[PDB]
Amino acid sequence: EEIYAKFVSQKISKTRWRPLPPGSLQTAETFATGSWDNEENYISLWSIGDFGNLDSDGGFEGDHQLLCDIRHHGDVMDLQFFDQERIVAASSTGCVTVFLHHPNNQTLSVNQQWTTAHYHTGPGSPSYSSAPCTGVVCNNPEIVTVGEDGRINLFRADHKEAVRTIDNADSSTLHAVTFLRTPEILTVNSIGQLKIWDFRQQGNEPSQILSLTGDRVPLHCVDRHPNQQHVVATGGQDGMLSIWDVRQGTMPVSLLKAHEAEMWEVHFHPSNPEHLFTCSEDGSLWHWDASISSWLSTDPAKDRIEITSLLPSRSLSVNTLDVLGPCLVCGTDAEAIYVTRHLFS
Amino acid sequence: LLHRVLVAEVNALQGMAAIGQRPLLMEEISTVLQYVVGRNKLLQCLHAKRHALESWRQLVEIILTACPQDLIQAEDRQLIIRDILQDVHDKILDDEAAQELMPVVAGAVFTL
Amino acid sequence: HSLMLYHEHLRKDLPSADSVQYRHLPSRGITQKEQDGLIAFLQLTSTIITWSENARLALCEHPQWTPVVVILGLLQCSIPPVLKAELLKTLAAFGKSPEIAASLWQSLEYTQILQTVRIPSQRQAIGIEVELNEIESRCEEYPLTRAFCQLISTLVESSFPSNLGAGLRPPGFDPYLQFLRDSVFLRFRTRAYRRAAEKWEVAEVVLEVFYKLLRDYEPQLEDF
Amino acid sequence: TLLVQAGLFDTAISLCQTFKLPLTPVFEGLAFKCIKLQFGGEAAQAEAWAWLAANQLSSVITTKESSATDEAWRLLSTYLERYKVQNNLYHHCVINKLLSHGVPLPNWLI
Repeated sequence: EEIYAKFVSQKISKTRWRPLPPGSLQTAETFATGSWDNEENYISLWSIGDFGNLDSDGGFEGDHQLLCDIRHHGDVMDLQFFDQERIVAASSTGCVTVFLHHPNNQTLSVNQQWTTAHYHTGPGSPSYSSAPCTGVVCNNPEIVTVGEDGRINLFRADHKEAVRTIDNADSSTLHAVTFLRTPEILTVNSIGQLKIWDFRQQGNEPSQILSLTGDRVPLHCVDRHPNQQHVVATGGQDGMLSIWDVRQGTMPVSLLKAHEAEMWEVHFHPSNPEHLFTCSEDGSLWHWDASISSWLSTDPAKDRIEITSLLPSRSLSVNTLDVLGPCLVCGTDAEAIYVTRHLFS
Repeated sequence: LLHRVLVAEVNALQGMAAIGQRPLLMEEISTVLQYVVGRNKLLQCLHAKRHALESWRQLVEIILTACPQDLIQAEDRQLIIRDILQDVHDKILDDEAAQELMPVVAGAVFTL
Repeated sequence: HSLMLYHEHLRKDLPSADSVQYRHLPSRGITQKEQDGLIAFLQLTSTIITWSENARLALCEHPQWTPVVVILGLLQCSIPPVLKAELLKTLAAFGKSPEIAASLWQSLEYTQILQTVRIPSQRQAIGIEVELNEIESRCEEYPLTRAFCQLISTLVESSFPSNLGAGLRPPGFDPYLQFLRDSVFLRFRTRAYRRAAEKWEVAEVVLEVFYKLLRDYEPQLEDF
Repeated sequence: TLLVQAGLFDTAISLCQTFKLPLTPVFEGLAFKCIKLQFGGEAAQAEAWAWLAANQLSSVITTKESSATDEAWRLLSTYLERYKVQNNLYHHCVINKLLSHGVPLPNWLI
């Protein structure tokens, strides 16, 4: 069906759905966003407007209603839900912040904050320099983050300090991070590599490394298939999409062109994961259907992936997406958000 | 359903004695269930005999009400009805004859 | 006695945390010659108890062999998933006798080989919900989860206690159905498979359990 | 161990008395017959009379509310009151056998 765009008069760097109650029969009712490149950046909670109704006096109540906000510090580099009331966000300040929604009040608050999670160092004094925190992933009650400092941190939603830190896991920027298994993560970098880390190991060095062959394509985003802990998808500086089986050598299994630019997020569908979605600095947003899991076929001219642009035009950059049941949302540099309640009609 | 219900009571009898009598209670459930299979055969037979007699009566009454009088003549049409009446009577004048048939039999004897 | 000795040894090398320095190789792991011999004896045992009623009872009743407690105890240890699969099949052949099955249901719930009691501080799950997603989903072969589905597939036809899990959690079956539905079945088309057949060998043994659970259930007003 | 599996418990006790043997397997096995009864469908309750009548319970009139499950609890109570000389071990045994099967302890046993 048609897609309900909204201007919000801030650039949106990140969007996320509110996690549904286990065993409910609701659609995705609420989403959260984070902003970037303002004089003031914010994190906001929104409801999807109800296009089903008019009352006697003819008003269009079908707007994506703002529930509540809170002001941020720096740019909102990455964003994720932690439970059904708490959210975690990264920052250009190297800060990591946990927030709490108050349904009885319609407000946000801070819940906990790590103001120096990421920082660059220098010769012999604790006059640290700000390092952008680039990505965040949650495994409640646990949390992991990456940054320009090449640091990996492990944090906890009951603890104030770091549970573990790993400085200089790269000499370049680390961009994004995901959990393969609860003590076992994967990160991506400025070189064009996937680095795998096990918090059980007492060294700081990586448990495994994967790459492209020689020429450097920085990898900006990563996801890992919901019912295959060994299948990983990454997005390049060029607009390539790479599918990996982390058990089978050092290279991707499947290599596809997705954009004419930097690909900013990639996601498998949380219930339908033979479906995939991607956004980019080429101004486009795409759906991919492929229904061995079809993502691991070495000949996409035999086995299918059938591919749809969800936007009817190209905008200023699409930084982010999220998809939950039939609902999809994306966020842009055109100071705007796009939402559908239905992706299968 | 009858087996499930009778076995539920042979679970609900919480005692000493019931749990020595349980074999005989399952054995008497077996004779009750066999009698009820007999009752189910009887009802399906009394249906089938009566449904066949109703189908036969329907055929006879079309031969009489709907076939042309120039296809069965004034004497052979009478002999056929005189003979059918005598055969339809004796099978209900015999005292083993099922009473469920009498509303079909008298219903035929009337049209005949 | 060999199974009790392996249980006694494997449960004693357990890594006490403070011991962070240069260990040697632990020369106490079962070698393949003992593994494949234990597999042959478990498969012999499983055939015998699959047939003979007398041979399920007169092994479970033995106060010095206690085979259910030794086998569930070995399933908690870091042994290979193939040896765990033939151990689970030996339980699946034992669980034909309803007296054994009723005690086995309580023993499975007590041993958390599927973790029904998830603790609010705990990040990693424990038991077969990790081994399926962190061992079998690396090998691309699924003997442990298929043997667990086969264990539940016997233990439904010998029935389950209505009070299963009481005092530790709400009573009843649905935590096992959540694993079979939401961790096995809804995840059978996602996973990769070294055996192109095993994608279907997994589907058989889960849809059998669901079929049995809908065959023998008749609706009652208390369900509502 | 064989008499305990059959359920011939007072002759197993008589044999423990002629050979000094510990009554612990008798108390554990009677508790395990009570556990099998406490989750037992009606065949396991028909099976029970055939060993309850062997344990000489002939001094009880068959009142028509007498569940087979609880004459087994009554026999186990009577043995825990008859054999007092070592009574820690036989309560510890029965309670450990009930708790290892998740069974709540009877009001009289506590």
